[PDB]
Formats: sequence, C-alpha cells, structure tokens
Amino acid sequence: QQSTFLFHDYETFGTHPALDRPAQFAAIRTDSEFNVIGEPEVFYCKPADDYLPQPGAVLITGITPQEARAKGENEAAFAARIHSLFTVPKTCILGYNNVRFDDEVTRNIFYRNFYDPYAWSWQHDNSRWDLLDVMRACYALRPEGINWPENDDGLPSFRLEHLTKANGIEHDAMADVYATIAMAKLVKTRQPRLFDYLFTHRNKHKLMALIDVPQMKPLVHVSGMFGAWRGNTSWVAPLAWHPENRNAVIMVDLAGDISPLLELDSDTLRAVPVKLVHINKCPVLAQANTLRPEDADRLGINRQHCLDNLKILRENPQVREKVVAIFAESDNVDAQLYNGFFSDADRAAMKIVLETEPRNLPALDITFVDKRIEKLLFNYRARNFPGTLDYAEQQRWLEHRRQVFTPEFLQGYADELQMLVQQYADDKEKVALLKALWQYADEIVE
Ligand SMILES: [Mg+2]
Repeated sequence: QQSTFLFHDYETFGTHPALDRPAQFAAIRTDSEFNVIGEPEVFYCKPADDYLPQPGAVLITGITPQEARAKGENEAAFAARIHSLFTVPKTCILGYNNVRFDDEVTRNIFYRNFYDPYAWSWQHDNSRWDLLDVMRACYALRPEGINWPENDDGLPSFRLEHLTKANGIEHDAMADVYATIAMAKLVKTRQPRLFDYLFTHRNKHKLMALIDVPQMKPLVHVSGMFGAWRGNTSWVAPLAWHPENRNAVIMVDLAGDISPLLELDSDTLRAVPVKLVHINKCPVLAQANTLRPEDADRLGINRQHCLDNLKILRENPQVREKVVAIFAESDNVDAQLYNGFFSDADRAAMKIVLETEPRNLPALDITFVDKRIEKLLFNYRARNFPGTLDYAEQQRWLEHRRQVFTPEFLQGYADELQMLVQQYADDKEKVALLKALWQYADEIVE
C-alpha cells in the first residue's frame, strides 16, 4: 500500500454522538499530497423506528428522516461500508472536528453493530488527524498568509464555512469533505513547516517525546477548551500521568490561578487550572518557544505570569500527588460505550455475531459475559433485522418504543415543531422541513 488520506464527514440527526443517529456519511480518498484518487463515497443510514431526529439538526442538514430511510441502508450495512473504508492499510482518517464529534459517531456506530470501536484508527499503520486544531494552531502560532474571520461576537471563528469564505475557497453532499481538503492544502502551502510538524506529531510517541514530567517542562498547547478569546492557546506544564487512563497526562495551565492547587485539598479540588491532554487524540503540543513573543502579545498571554507559576509549581512537587488524587476516582445500553473494554473472549463472541448471517442469529449458540452484550444484540437485531424477530421479541421491541416515546417526550416534540414553524415562518425551506418532521413523527410516534 501507499499512504493515503481518507477525508470524511457525517451529517447526523442530532448533537449527541451516541444517542442521536447518523443520517449521511461522505468520504473521499487522496494520495499523500491531497490529490483525489478515489471516487466520492456518499451514503445514507436508515433510522430505526425507536427514534425521532432533533428538529434543529434537520434544519441544518436539510436531510429528513424520510429521505435517510428511503435512500439509506440499515445501520449494520452503513457500519460495514464505513469500516471497509477506514480499515484500508496506511490510511490517515481525518475530517474537520472529527476528534470531538465524527470519531465519536464512528465509535458508537461500531459499538452498536459489533465492530471494534477502536482498532480501525491504528491497525495496519493507520492514523487519524483533524484539521480543526490545525487551523486553530495556525491562527495562534503562525497566522501569516491566512485570512482569519471574526464571528458576530468579535472572536476568531473556526467554522469551516467561515474559513473557506474568508479565504476564497468555493464551498453538494461532498461540500464539506472537499472544503476540508481545500483547508489542508491551504495550510500545507502557506505554513509548510508547521503543517509538517503537526502531521508528524499526530503520532502519540512523538507527542510523548515532548513530555518531561520530572522537569515540568513547559509546552505550548492549542485546545478549544482554552477559548477563542486567547486564540485557544496557553503554556502548560505536565505534573503527572493519569492514574487510570494510560493515554492521559495531567497538565497545569500556567496562565491560570494556581492558588486552589496550592492551598486546597484533593477532595475539594475534585477555578482549577488543570486539564487532561489525551495523547491518542491528536492534541496540539509544541516546545514553549513555538509561541513567539509577538503572538503571545497578540493573544494576551502573560509570559511572566506563566513563568512565576511554573517556578512555584517546581518548588512544590507535592502538587503532583495532589492532582493524581483528583483523577484517582444511564440504563440505556446505547450510552454505555465507555463503561469498559470488553474482554478478549467477549470480543471473540461479538466477532461471531458480526460474521453470522442475520437469518442465522436466532439460532446462534454463543456465550457473552459483559452485561451490555445481550441488550446490544437485541437492539441490533430489532433495529436492523426486524423480520427475524419472534412474537416475544416483537413485544419486547414494542415496550422499548413505548419507553422511549414517553408522554413528556411526545408533547415536547410537538411543542418544539409548532414553536419552530412560527419562529421560521418566513423561511419557506425550513417550514417545509418542519412539516416533513411532523409527518414522520405522526407515523412513528404521534
Ligand atoms: Mg462535520
């Protein structure tokens, strides 16, 4: 294989990557230089009948539940197609905001449909990357040559549509994917060394090399959690590694007020200028001098304050033990991805479910230990393969739907639609989508 990039993007029916359902996936493969080498891959996911989309999401995407249902395949087949693209060897799977959103959608789709939620991103020399934190890093650290738009609040905006507009990039189903490729080419051209640096440091071992806990060696870190008001940037120092999470290091934000850290106990601590950096999540980290004096000035970052805090922290190493202590501590199976890793035996069993013909599942005679699996398998069969359900199973599914579609939920859904149709009365496209959402809800739930 040669190294490739797979740019992708989901449209979904709501904001929650587990509890809302996907609507559409789009992707295209490029070579290592961002030349398109594949065909556009665009397809839909039929939503199961235990779900109503968030009206807000449909207003954004323009994709109705009727359209995804008519054009889509079941989530099992949707998952299969995405897994086949993602597991091509030597693929860097990337998008725009995928680390915090799309990748969580992928993990949950794989989880619900009996794929490994994690292996795709690293096996066969694969990786992931995310152009959102690349753009944020450019603004903070190397803003030359790119136009940086402000939003209506007066803050720098990193919405993809704003950055393409501001930089002369033309921006159907493939719009977002092609815009993301355009942004990658933009940074590679205008900030070549930073682009190379950020690409190389997507690798967790390269990130590890930057981390010197004994010395509390300061680093620049660009993170959306720091806020657009300071260009999402600060100087941080590593205090300790997370006592449970092998991939998380506990950083102190040196720009913060460290008083609570010094003069408060770990229980009270559990603002507090502590954050986890997850080395498997493409965090932006670099040597402290990567943030140049002019840019620190521009972003309002106070170097002396950071250095004074760093000095205090180094002179008080008992703070390390303190922060380690901080981190030393629903019944919906769809929400339970992070309730733990499955055992080896359970993954083996789940693989048999995956590789068994849907018509043969009712007679499958395997054993699971993890308590999530019985429910995962029932939902998987009832959502994807409802013609294979026996009478008792149909009754179970009917009860499931009744438990989702509570009186409070249905009333609130009707209320939201009626509110939105008044609010958007002058937008004829939106009014039409809302009427479609009402009609779908009438069919599914009333
Ligand atoms: Mg997106």
